[PDB]
Amino acid sequence: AEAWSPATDERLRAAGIDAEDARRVVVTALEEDLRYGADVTSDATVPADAVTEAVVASRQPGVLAGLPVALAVLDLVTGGRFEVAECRADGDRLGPGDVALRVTAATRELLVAERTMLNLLCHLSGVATLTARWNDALAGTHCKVRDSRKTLPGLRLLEKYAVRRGGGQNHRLGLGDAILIKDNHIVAGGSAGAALQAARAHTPGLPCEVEVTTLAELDEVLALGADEVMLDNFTVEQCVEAVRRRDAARTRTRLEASGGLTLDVAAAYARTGVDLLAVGALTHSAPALDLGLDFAP
Amino acid sequence: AWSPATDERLRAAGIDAEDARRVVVTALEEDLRYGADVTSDATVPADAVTEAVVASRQPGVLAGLPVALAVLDLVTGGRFEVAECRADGDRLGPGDVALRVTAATRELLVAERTMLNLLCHLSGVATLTARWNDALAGTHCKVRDSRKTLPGLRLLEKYAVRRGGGQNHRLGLGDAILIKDNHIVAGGSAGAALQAARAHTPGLPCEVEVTTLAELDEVLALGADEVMLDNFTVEQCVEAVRRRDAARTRTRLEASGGLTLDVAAAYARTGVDLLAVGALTHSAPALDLGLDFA
Ligand SMILES: O=C(O)c1cccnc1
Ligand SMILES: O=C(O)c1cccnc1
Ligand SMILES: [Cl-]
Ligand SMILES: [Cl-]
Ligand SMILES: [Cl-]
Ligand SMILES: [Cl-]
Ligand SMILES: [Cl-]
Repeated sequence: AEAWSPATDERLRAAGIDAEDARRVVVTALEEDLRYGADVTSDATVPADAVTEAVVASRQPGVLAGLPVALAVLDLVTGGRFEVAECRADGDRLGPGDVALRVTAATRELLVAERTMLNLLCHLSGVATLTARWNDALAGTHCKVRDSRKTLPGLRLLEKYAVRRGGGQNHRLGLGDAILIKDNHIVAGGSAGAALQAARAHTPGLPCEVEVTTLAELDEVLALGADEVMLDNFTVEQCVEAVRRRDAARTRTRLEASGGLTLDVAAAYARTGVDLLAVGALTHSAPALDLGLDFAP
Repeated sequence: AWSPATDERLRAAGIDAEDARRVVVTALEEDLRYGADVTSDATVPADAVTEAVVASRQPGVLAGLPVALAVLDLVTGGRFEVAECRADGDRLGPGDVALRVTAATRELLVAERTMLNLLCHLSGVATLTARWNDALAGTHCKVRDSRKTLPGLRLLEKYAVRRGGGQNHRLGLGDAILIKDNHIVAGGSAGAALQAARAHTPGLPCEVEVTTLAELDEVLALGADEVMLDNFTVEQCVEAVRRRDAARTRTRLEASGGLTLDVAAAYARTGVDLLAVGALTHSAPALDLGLDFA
């Protein structure tokens, strides 16, 4: 059914969801489910007549994300013919049994939207839930957790959204909106400093970060007064040493740790005094949150 | 569009090329909508050319290699050359080289994150399916996936389930009948729903999903073609298998409902025929693979 109402767009923008990218994910998702034909089960067992109330509820505890996008799915499928009794907001915690949403619509259109709505909800909520677990291992300290570009193909802007709902911070969104000098770059550049100066000269407008793999390279970029340094696969002892040299430099470089991080060692790392943790697992190994859709009897 | 040799390698693997194009193109647009690769354009010579290796830091099953190459084909307009490759479904160990390519250095640095996000997710899915298959070894029980896939990735994820030694369930709402709890709520009774579905399209096999041992007996009485056990315990599966063997029918039993790997080997020894596991596709940890230069 084409595209959705302007009301849905205002709801998506109000949430900080890129509405154009959300349309592309939603329409793609429904095509995967409907390209083999109409819902053969529902059309045989459910009158084209019925309307039900339906409850989206969690079977386990975590953080909710994706509710405006799931309602966009339903808006598209029902052509706006639905009504909402109750909803939670993305960011809210849910225990088992809690109701994220209660809606009423045509029973057949609910059966068509269900799996698409829940796949989004369960994945985005899984990302927000894991992000919150990391952010909680960082209480007591001033450390913050960040995502990366290790997102799933097609879902980057929505996974970034879900990390924010979990209390995390986004890193850059693509290759052209920020400079991040990695190892392949420092190879061809000759040193880390040459690469840092090359990027600053070539694109002085952009934010800039350099990823280092040794304390020596860390010394180069500190001398050049790098705004931000990423410590690739440092042990907790090495981070303490990195933080000492940073504190003794003329420039206050923000330090981010990346590579070799797990939820347990997270508090040990945060304790060294690094400012940021960059965790790929937030968006590429986030277990889904178990949410389900039930019809009112 | 990519070279037609790439279309052929995809068809030879069992991958839908149209859908793989949409995934690859969409994934590239995500990384490139903000501008060219500023970092590489500042630090990497435009004429540079390099050999790169994809290798796994972890053991698992490889899947997605024909798609990763399609990404490289697109980004390079065909100007690359493969020296070595494993096949999807091969077991990798720490250090194993899945692929060795030569291409323009800047084109490898643009492609690599899209290539690896595909490779690591699909191999993650294939690796987890293989673990389920190991826990089911010594049984006639097989593992199946579901429609709990990540949006846009269904066909590629179903492919990686097959590469990991598992079976595909139906692909969408229209290719098979599956009578769920909400069809029963919206429709009185589980046996009534089964009979309605049989009436409507007699040649289509009806799988019906039950939540109690009572419901099980009622559809077993109607000679149910195939039955899905929703959230039965291991001990209720054993009872269900007994009631099925006692009933006169050759009804196939499939268990599903929160199945986790640590109880997988137990569930396989109740005598059910299939386990439908959503975790294969919605909770598969990514397999750690990297792209390293010469
Ligand atoms: O954008 C990236 O490449 C990135 C961000 C955080 C950590 N590692 C990589
Ligand atoms: O295709 C489905 O809807 C399905 C298949 C198995 C288990 N759960 C859902
Ligand atoms: Cl925000
Ligand atoms: Cl469903
Ligand atoms: Cl700077
Ligand atoms: Cl196959
Ligand atoms: Cl990268």
